[PDB]
Amino acid sequence: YHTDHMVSIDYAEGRGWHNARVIPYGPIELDPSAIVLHYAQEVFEGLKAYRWADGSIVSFRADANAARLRSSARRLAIPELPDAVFIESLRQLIAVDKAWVPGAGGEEALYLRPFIFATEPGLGVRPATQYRYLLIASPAGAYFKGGIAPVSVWVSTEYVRACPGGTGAAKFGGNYAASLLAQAEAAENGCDQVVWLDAVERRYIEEMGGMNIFFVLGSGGSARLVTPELSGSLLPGITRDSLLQLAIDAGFAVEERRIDIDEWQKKAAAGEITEVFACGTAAVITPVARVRHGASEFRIADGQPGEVTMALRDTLTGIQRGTFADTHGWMARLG
Amino acid sequence: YHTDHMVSIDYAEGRGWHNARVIPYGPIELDPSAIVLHYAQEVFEGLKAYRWADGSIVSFRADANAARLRSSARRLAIPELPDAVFIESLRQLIAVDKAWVPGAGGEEALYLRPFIFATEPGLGVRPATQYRYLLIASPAGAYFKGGIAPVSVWVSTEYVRACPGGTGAAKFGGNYAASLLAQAEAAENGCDQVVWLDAVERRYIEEMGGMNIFFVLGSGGSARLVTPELSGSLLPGITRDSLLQLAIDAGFAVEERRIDIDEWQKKAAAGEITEVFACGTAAVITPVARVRHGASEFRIADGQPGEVTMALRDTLTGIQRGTFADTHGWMARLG
Ligand SMILES: Cc1ncc(COP(=O)(O)O)c(CN)c1O
Ligand SMILES: Cc1ncc(COP(=O)(O)O)c(CN)c1O
Repeated sequence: YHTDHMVSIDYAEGRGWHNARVIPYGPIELDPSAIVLHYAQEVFEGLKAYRWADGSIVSFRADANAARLRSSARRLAIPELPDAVFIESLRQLIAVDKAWVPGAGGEEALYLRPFIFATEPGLGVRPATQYRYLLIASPAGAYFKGGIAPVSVWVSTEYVRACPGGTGAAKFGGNYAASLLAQAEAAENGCDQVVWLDAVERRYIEEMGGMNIFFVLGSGGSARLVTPELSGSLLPGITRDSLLQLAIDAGFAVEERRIDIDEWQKKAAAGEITEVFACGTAAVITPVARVRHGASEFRIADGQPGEVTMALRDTLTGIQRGTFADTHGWMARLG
Repeated sequence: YHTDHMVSIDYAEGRGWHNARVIPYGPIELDPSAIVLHYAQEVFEGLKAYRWADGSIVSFRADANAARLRSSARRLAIPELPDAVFIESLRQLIAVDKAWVPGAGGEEALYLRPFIFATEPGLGVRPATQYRYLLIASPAGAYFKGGIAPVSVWVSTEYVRACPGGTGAAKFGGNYAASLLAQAEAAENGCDQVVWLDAVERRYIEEMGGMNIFFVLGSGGSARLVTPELSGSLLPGITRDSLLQLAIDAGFAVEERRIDIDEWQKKAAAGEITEVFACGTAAVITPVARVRHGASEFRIADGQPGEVTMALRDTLTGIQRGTFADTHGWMARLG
């Protein structure tokens, strides 16, 4: 379900990033020895364009995505795409394909996929000197259920997604490749998603396969938010950073610290952990109802979406839809 | 430097691996949303075709490569290419491109690159249901120096290539992507290669960026071989397994165990480690002369190729060239 067009930009070592153009969406060509096809030298991003009540098309923290694509590129030995070029590509695609952006203002938006891959031929294991950047778009958010249906999660004990010193803080295809097998063991146990544990001690909660994770401890004015601190092997999600800000705004104490599977299980059983949710671009916030850790399955509270979870989701979606004021300057005009 | 042709085989879920064909080497097409370009779902192999004095074209342990491509595929949630299909692809390419196989019998051979990548379009993070296998060839081994010029190695202390529970025992593009940055820090220190350390304790020797590593302890009839045991995060190299066999054949004691950087440095200084070499398909055996670990640089013996190193290399290359008998049935006719 792609849109009509795509943006293409080439990299060559003498020229840097050049030949930026908008062209029809269609097949691309690679030499059989193109580095991406052998040594996976690639990085990507994910963000949305939203249609507002007034007809404008907006982005949410697109500057953060621009900068994160550069951070990912750096870790993967890929020449950085300048932020201004990243942002301009978004505007260029929206200019031609804006009719594809869904109506205001519910769960529906246009998902934008900026991505870079090594195109240089040659089987030597080294950073490429030729790359391509593409920007493609896909409508998203239909049949969402208000984004509020709780999920069950499988704790991966046999597989490890990334490790300290590795590529887990980069949005890099290889992290996702590594996760595919565990994702199947999750389904076989009837689970919707996988929670990943740290590589060194195999205990500390990292993130889900495509989302960060938050815990709510206590309730009322006493309610606290805790999320795994940036370990160097989990993704610094933009939704995650936004929700830390909104929690501060709302007067909740927040903690970025290490939290292990034992604490989670123990504190959920004792009722100290009152809610758990996952967060990310696509779903915004997804409540977590139940957890399978080895043989044992445990429920979070009554398995229903939590009050803090749903309050934070209301606020963030409202800002993104232009129905709440944008205190932090997250929203920008794309078209 | 590719040859004239390539073998192509497609995978589709209803059909399995099908439409095997030999076609000219040339650009291939992918949908912009092809899974390989986003989530790096790919695995590969590397082996050689050798021309013998009698005009025959042979492979060395190609059955092991066939089986390893399946092991890698399994870990990456890719449908296995049957061994018979793998082997037949080699014969099919050699049938048309045998003129490309260099002369007998020195360092020169034809490098074969079998590889699989996910082609299914769609941005969902899941295993593809459509793949392509390609087999391409490149002449190799010219200007080798007899393969005996010693290298210097940089011990990666800041970067980690793979970890337990991960993809390090699979020949998977993402492992190589992860290693690119450290490879640059190596050059900046004037080093030829990188030695990788274990993810959990950051001490145990794993392998080089494209080769396994052996240590020779003692000399004469007393000489011992030690190599890192299969940790689950280093590649079970076929050259490595072959050299364990040849050492047994030659009457050397061999150890597959854990060995850390401290032991290496200490025992090399004390003269207990008399030789170090790296091994792999391309170079066979490469002597290691010097090691940079942080600020410190240390030499292995007199920095010259060791006697065990060169004896093992003589034997293995001889078998591969048909000048020594093939006790273990490693050699097979390709053409
Ligand atoms: C592994 C991983 N973790 C977390 C996230 C959440 O990131 P963000 O909030 O920026 O969408 C994503 C989605 N990019 C992800 O793929
Ligand atoms: C990371 C790594 N380790 C070791 C090896 C050696 O493997 P082999 O002997 O099978 O060539 C290779 C080359 N495949 C490699 O890429």
